[PDB]
Parts: sequence; structure tokens; C-alpha cells
Amino acid sequence: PLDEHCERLPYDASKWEFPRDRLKLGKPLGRGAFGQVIEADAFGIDKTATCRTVAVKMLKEGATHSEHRALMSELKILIHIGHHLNVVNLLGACTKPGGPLMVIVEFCKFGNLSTYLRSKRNEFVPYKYKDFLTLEHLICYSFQVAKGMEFLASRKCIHRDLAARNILLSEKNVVKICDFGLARDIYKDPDYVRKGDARLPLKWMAPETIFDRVYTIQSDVWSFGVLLWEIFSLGASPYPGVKIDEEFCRRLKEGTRMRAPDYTTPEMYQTMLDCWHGEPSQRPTFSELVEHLGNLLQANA
Ligand SMILES: N#CC1(c2cccc(C(=O)Nc3cc(Oc4ccc5nc(NC(=O)C6CC6)sc5n4)ccc3F)c2Cl)CC1
Repeated sequence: PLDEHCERLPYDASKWEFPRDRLKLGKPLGRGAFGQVIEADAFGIDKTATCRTVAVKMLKEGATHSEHRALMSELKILIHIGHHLNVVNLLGACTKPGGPLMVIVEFCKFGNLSTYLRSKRNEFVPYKYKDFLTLEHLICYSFQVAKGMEFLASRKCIHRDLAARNILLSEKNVVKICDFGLARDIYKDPDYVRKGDARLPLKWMAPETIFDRVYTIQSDVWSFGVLLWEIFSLGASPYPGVKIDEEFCRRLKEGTRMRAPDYTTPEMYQTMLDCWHGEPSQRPTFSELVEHLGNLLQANA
């Protein structure tokens, strides 16, 4: 994957650099130990003379030169990856000396999908209630994330933290993959469990990642299976009531899997099980998931 050697990638300022004085910073959207994302109004960032709400990632008190380097590498990878409907897209950056490094991307009106789905439990019907979610919505979100991941894989990039908290919902039921990264407080966040000298999203991780620290596109497929469970539980937390310890990891390696969530179809639950194959090479590819979910979306209609 090209996303592990980011320091050699180009930053073309003539294309991406956006003047600080055209960016009006607003309220924080998320804050971690070293990073934060701020809502902003950017004047003319993507369309001449047009104000646009954007999301700006930058560092905060506690960050060091190390995090500054990391954020520059993030900027470089976003440029390399390029645009897709189902990934949050880069709009510009402020990199000039005298102010903080700022990475400016599309703002997504409804925010993270897990929180959103959990807000709609009382506003769901399998089939049609104007603003209700339906099975069609849930399969559609699943299909979109698969399309985004197929795209990322095509760019030789791996996500490493795929989960509903890293999927954002925009207008018109469009969902976008993101990575909040440093803007998430992984100490306070119960989704990230202490494992040695790191805080890791253990409930989303493939066995080979947990045990061998191996990250590949096919470990992303495992995480995609967990995301499917999150979608079809309407934003529930994975492995309900289970202590995430050494016994959890062993049983997982042994072949223990989550039961079907409340809103799933049989085919969608089988798709989760397929993503959770013990053998990485035997999991579906994102291209295959795109095909399959597209078929399920049609079967739903
Ligand atoms: N391409 C790519 C990938 C990649 C790698 C690394 C970083 C990113 C990335 O997402 N960067 C990034 C993220 C950011 O976080 C965002 C982006 C949009 C956004 N919209 C929000 N909406 C709300 O909160 C509404 C309820 C009120 S919050 C919000 N936060 C900001 C800046 C980034 F560069 C991304 Cl997309 C591999 C997936």
C-alpha cells in the first residue's frame, strides 16, 4: 500500500493552497488529544464566489511536530487518492508558515452514521412515514460504503479503521467514508481498547490484525462485515455485553461470530459471515461485495 510511504508524495500548492483569509472558522465538530475538526465557511473554495460549509482538520494544544508531519502526510494521501462520491473529498489546504496546517474537506450535514442510525429507531419501517428509514436505505448505505472501499482499494490504500463512526451521512442519503483520526479522543472513546502501548478498535479488527498486526484490504473487508452489523442493528455497539479481553480474541480466532442483528435480511447476515471468514483470502473482495449488494438492492425493489 502506498499510504505507508506518504512522505514522498507531492503537494502542489498552485492547485490546493487556499488563503487563510477566505476561511471563517466556526464551532468544533470533534476534538481528540492532538487534533480537531472545525466547521468553517470557505469563500469560493470549489465554486467561484460561493460560500460553502466545510470541515477543517487541524491540530490543537498537545500536538507536537510529529503530529504536524502526520497531518501533512494525510493531506498528501488525500491528494493522491482523488475524488469519489463515497469518500469525503479534499477541497483545499492551508500550509503557509505563520498559521496551523489545515486540511479542508467536504462537510457532511448529518455526521456519523452510527449516531444517526441510533436516532432513527423510532423512525424505521422495513418497507413503506416521510422521513423514515427503510431496508432500502440500509442496503443502499451498505452498497455505497462498498463502492467507496472498492475505490480506495483501487488507489492502493487501506483504511485500517473502518466502522460506522467513520462513515458520514450527507444530503440525499449519500454516505461518505472518512477517517477522523487525531480528531477523535481515543482515550475517552470506549470503541478503542488498550492493547499494549496503543488504543485500538478491537471489535472491528480481523484476527490476523489482532494477533499478527497484519493490515490489508482483506482485513478492511472483515471491518466492513462489522460495519454491516452496525448498519443492520441501527447503530448498536458490536458484541453486545461481551468483555473485550484475551478470551474475546481467542474465541474470535476459534470461529465465534456475532448473531444476526434486529433489522437484517438473511442474505445480508450471510454477507456479514462471509466478510468474517477466518481466512483473509476467502473473504469476498470489495468488487464482489459491490456486485452482491447491488443485486440485493434490486432484489429489495
Ligand atoms: N481518501 C481517503 C481516506 C482518508 C484518510 C485519512 C483521513 C481522511 C479524512 O476523513 N480526513 C478528514 C476528516 C475530517 O473530518 C470530518 C469531515 C467531514 C465532517 N462532516 C461532519 N459533519 C458533522 O459533524 C455534522 C453533524 C454536524 S463531521 C466531519 N468530520 C476533516 C478533514 C479531513 F481531512 C480520509 Cl477520507 C482513506 C479514507
